Amino acid sequence: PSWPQILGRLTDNRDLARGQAAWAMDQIMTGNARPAQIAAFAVAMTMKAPTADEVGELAGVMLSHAHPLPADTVPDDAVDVVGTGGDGVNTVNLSTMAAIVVAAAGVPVVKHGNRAASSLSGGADTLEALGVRIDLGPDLVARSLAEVGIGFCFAPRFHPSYRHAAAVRREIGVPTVFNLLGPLTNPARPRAGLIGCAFADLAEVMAGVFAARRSSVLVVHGDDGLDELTTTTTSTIWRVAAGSVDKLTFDPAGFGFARAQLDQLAGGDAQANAAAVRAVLGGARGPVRDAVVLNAAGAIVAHAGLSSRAEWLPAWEEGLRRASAAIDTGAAEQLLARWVRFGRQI
Amino acid sequence: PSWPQILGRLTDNRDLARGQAAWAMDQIMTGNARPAQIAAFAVAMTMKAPTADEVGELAGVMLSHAHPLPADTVPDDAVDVVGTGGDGVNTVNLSTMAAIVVAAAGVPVVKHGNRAASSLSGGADTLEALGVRIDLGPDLVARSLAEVGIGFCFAPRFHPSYRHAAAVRREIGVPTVFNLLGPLTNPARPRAGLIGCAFADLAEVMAGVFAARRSSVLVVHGDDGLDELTTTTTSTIWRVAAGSVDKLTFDPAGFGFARAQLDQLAGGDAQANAAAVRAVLGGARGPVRDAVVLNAAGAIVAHAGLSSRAEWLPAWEEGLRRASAAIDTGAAEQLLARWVRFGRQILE
Ligand SMILES: O=P(O)(O)OC[C@H]1O[C@H](OP(=O)(O)OP(=O)(O)O)[C@H](O)[C@@H]1O
Ligand SMILES: O=P(O)(O)OC[C@H]1O[C@H](OP(=O)(O)OP(=O)(O)O)[C@H](O)[C@@H]1O
Ligand SMILES: COc1ccc(C(=O)CC(=O)C(F)(F)F)cc1
Ligand SMILES: COc1ccc(C(=O)CC(=O)C(F)(F)F)cc1
Ligand SMILES: [Mg+2]
Ligand SMILES: [Mg+2]
Ligand SMILES: [Mg+2]
Ligand SMILES: [Mg+2]
Repeated sequence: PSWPQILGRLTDNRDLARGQAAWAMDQIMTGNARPAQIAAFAVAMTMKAPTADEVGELAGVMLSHAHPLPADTVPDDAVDVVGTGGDGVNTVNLSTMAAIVVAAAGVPVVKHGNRAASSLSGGADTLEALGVRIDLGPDLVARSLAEVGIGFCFAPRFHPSYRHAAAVRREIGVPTVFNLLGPLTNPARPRAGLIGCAFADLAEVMAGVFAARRSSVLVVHGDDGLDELTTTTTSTIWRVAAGSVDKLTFDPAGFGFARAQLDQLAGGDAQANAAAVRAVLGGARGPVRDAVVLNAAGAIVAHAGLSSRAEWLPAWEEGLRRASAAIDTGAAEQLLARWVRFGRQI
Repeated sequence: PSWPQILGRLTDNRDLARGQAAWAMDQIMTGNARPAQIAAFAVAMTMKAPTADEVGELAGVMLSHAHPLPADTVPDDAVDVVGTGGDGVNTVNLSTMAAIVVAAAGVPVVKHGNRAASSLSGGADTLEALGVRIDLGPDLVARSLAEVGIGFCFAPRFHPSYRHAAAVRREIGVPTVFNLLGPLTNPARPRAGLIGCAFADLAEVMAGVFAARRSSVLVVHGDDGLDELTTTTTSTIWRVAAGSVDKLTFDPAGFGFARAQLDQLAGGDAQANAAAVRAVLGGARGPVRDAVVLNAAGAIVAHAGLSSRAEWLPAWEEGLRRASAAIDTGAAEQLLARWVRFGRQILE
């Protein structure tokens, strides 16, 4: 294997041979690729159209270099709630808010997240502005999870060897195959998740990667472009369980949700998005609560897919009830306060 | 204009807006593009599939940073004989040999060239092995052209500001749109040329670049992969004249050339390729001479097209006779000797 062979195959629009993506990703993670090579590869793979097998190789090699959490500190039913970002739409931090509501509903949450890449405020930025400790290592993440029912893996802390790819990603700006990797490389490896994909074409690919794992996942793409379950129109959901994928069109109007407009979900800077978290957790009704409740239910539905005691619709109805109740009973607000407390208590 | 905007347009499979390729190239030439940006751009522009307008912006910006030759030192009717390289075939240096023969036939040649990127021996490497000085600046290329009838612009000498692009090219290894730029960027700007393209899909784009310039050019791709007119089979010629392009299949059998095989055109290291130049110019008959003659004729035809009007077949017959005579009179062998002599005079 070599760069000329691999890049030549991609620029020729051919799928890679098994092991080539892994070789490439290992060169990148070991600091052995020149920046030009990283970029050539990220771009060529994007334009060829990565397959699930290739992305699984990239994510899998990327995980082999991640700091793991300690043994037996992640419950087998932990859920993640996270997206690719890059939806260009600059919303309030839907995934982050859903994650808190889900945790407050009794579901263990280990969230992967990062600073904003192109928006004004990303999940980690908002959390930080809320006073949640984002900079914790493996041991303290595990303690957060055990003591608060929620943990945050700050991607730059857990994936230090990814620094070369991350710098190239930043230098080129254009979204690539690398943009898929964050959501696929949660260092705690939870088995469930609600995973948002901004890129209509690549969500099936992400589902394919989850399919090869023992996962229960909803890969979601709003039909308006959100890497979240949207309230402005239908969403496409790739349901992943038992090694297979069930693609479906999801309409929240079936659950009595009013259609929103994108600008009603718009956010601002970190302090502004932190303010929107406090509003929603405090009971404020309206389009943002609706989106949060919708996505939190999505996460609960994925969790339920693990110990599969329920069908699609009933699971949605119970997820929605649990997500609403976690807010209305103050449980989400209480859980955030406890999370901040835990962080201040070292 | 930004990288995110330009790269995002390309990854979306869209042709660029006018001026965007020029912005990227200026970033590249001024030292302002990061290696990662250069490579992303090269690759994205390649996989999207460049247009002549885009490659023309790239080349025009590149030319603007190049060292020019001093004024009124390049003849109105100079020709170039050069290809993209990258045919992966490792032949004897066909362009270099044809350039010598063309000049010996009385056509001023200002040749753009470079070392091997992928071959064992490039044009420049072989010229060096023959004792030709490849490292001259504008003033001396210009003198060489006046006194010998041929001059050689060593790409690295004339395009110093391309060093970031060139380092990226070497690092990534795979052909991109950058591989088209050398031939489109001769710093003497001859208005005619026989330009070889190893990439069948990009030959048309090179042709359209020359057409916008109103150059008289044959852009050629041997149907066997050669960035030269071939003797093993037919060639595709994009004929550039009066600002328009014609695609043609060309068959040398129609002039009485017999089908050669590729390994008959095989070369080796600089010294072996130098020995093959010497053999051809000494009059040795055979497969290498046939290909040198065919290619020299092609450039002579391109050169004749600098005016109007004539047509095709007679111009080829005349080109072929002219190229044959240049050798058999001893003129091509003598020209290389003068060229070598001129280089040796520099020291004084
Ligand atoms: O700047 P962007 O590329 O458009 O992405 C914005 C955020 O979305 C992703 O995380 P996450 O899904 O956790 O954030 P969320 O809470 O805002 O949904 C990503 O890690 C960013 O934090
Ligand atoms: O290493 P490669 O990518 O295969 O390219 C071989 C040669 O072709 C180009 O020049 P030119 O057409 O003058 O050389 P030639 O005399 O060998 O044809 C290039 O500048 C190299 O000298
Ligand atoms: C300083 O070194 C680093 C800087 C940034 C990052 C990331 O940004 C990780 C990331 O996106 C992931 F996809 F989630 F893993 C990692 C290391
Ligand atoms: C060290 O500085 C340099 C080294 C190499 C080169 C080239 O290689 C030029 C080239 O191909 C061109 F496209 F014809 F211009 C340029 C500058
Ligand atoms: Mg999100
Ligand atoms: Mg979002
Ligand atoms: Mg050549
Ligand atoms: Mg050649």
